[PDB]
Amino acid sequence: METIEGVVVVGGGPVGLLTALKLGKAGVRVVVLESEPRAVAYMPPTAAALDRFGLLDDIRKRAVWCPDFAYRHGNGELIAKMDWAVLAQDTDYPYMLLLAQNHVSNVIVEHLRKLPNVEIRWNHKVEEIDQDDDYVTMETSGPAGKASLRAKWVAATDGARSTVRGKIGLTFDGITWSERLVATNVFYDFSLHGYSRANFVHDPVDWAVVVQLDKTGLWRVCYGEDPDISEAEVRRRLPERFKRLLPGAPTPDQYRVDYLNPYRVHQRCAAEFRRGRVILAGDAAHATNPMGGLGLSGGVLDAEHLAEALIAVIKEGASTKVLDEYSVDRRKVFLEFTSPTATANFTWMKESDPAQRARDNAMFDHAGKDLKVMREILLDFEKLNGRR
Repeated sequence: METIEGVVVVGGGPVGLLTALKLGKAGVRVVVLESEPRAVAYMPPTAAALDRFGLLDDIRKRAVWCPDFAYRHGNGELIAKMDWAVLAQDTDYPYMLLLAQNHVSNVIVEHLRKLPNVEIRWNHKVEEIDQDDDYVTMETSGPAGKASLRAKWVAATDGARSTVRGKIGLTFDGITWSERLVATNVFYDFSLHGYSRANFVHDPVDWAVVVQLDKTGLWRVCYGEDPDISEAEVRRRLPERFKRLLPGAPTPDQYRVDYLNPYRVHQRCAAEFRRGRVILAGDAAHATNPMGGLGLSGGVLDAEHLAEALIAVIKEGASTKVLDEYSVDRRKVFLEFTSPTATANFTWMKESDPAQRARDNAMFDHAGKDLKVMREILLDFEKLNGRR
């Protein structure tokens, strides 16, 4: 029985990798267990956190620089443009960065690879987990077969229920399923037709998120479709849907669909973010409305705080009260800011009452024209920091 006098991080998404990164940089011994939707937008407080991790330069080189985001009607007409530059006196990072999760993960891997105290186990999954007073014990399956592992502390970061999160007996509350969404990746020059790099389209039927994924010119278009039909019928309907979702009403030859996936997600929030020596972060702890949550995962600031707390315990002899302050603070951010904001944004996006829509359009229009009010709204993202 291999024993790790340090931390085991289960899940090699960005949140897991970041957690390992900051731990590893402080000398803590870390073993990451990676195994097999995606979050792609970084707001200013998140960019500030990435600078502290030392990752912002390498990320800025790959990311799509996004100075503004737009609200639009279903005919593509502009409702309001929010310009991050209005924050140039408030932050060193007055912009949004857009990048697909896999590219972010590859950057973070290159930095971990310079830390000999950090080891990554590819495609190792956690089949069983339990703890006692001293250690967390895990049963793992990898390409080598079954094996056993124990660690002082475990940080679980992965969303599936089959993983650690649904094996330590935590309550999950706020559980709501989504309607049927379709995520597509498209090669279409949206910007040639007046779109911004990130766009919220507000329409009772043809609402959508349109946001750029990487520097190849691939874009993500998320929209709603009838939940009763087969995946085959979804694909058959797309051409006709794109005549409205894409500006200029293109015909099939003007664009290329690289990926198409219907899906549904559960919102949820764990009752407590820690159970003994196991601590949750990111997608293992909570999930926000998928369609209103752009830039609101909280994953990066989760990871920063979690690693700061574990360093204090392991390297500095602090009591585990810091791990409890972590749980309370991040859970407050989700409950009182992130979740409600994502739910409000989605409610505005799909409103069907013509009188409420006009009230909503006037509000966005005004936020777009009065730069002081645009400023106030954009500054609200600083609540991702919580009270730390």
